[PDB]
Amino acid sequence: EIRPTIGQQMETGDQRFGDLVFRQLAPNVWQHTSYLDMPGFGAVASNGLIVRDGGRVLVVDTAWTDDQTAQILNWIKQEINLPVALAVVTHAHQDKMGGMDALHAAGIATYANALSNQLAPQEGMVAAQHSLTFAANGWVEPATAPNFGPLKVFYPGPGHTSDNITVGIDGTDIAFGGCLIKDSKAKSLGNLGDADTEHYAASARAFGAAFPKASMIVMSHSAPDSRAAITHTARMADKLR
Ligand SMILES: CC1(C)S[C@H]([C@H](NC(=O)Cc2ccccc2)C(=O)O)N[C@H]1C(=O)O
Ligand SMILES: [Zn+2]
Ligand SMILES: [Zn+2]
Ligand SMILES: [Zn+2]
Repeated sequence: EIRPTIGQQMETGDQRFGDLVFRQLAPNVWQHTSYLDMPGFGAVASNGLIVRDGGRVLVVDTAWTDDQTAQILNWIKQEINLPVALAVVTHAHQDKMGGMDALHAAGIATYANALSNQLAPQEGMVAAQHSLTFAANGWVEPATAPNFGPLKVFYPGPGHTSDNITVGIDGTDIAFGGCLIKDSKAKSLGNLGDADTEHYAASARAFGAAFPKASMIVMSHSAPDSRAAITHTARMADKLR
């Protein structure tokens, strides 16, 4: 049983598969959790999503590594047995994009913010194969996100990084904030090394406004939370300015 130093612990409802944990959030939505062991520090959990859309599956975020990300694909094969149509990855850092090669080896079409693809090589990442671009109010340009089914991608503005994006799951009350959003009881906004401290608070709030009826907010390093994750993230970010 894996007990990370950072990230949510295992609760009732969690399934351990290999080195990963999966938790069903809705009839058609699961959270994938992978763990990177830091020397002298212990394991850091990171979360993404798996969405069933009819006879195909959509993924949001890799795991930390190629091998972990292959384990995700293995779980999907075992538990859902449908093909993965595409994956969207939510910015160019290892917890979100560390397993690109595994998606590509599997023949899965990958999508990221054009800016994440531009940043990837500087961040020791592989770029996605397709670039998303965004309107002045943050909504993805729909021609750049073809056949995304329920995934509604929204760029909230610079915050955790300049390239961070978010994803609402249409047809559910779930929205995913990735590393931008921390949980309602967080004491820190996490790693601010690449952050835009001036705009973070507005971006967090913009994510909230983009998906104003999402009641379950999923994020990278805690259990799904209420909308208090958004408001509390914004209040912590207010103090940065
Ligand atoms: C504090 C974090 C959980 S660290 C992670 C990310 N760092 C990495 O992917 C590199 C890495 C490699 C090996 C071990 C740890 C980290 C980043 O810099 O934003 N996201 C942060 C966050 O969500 O606040
Ligand atoms: Zn990051
Ligand atoms: Zn993170
Ligand atoms: Zn960086």
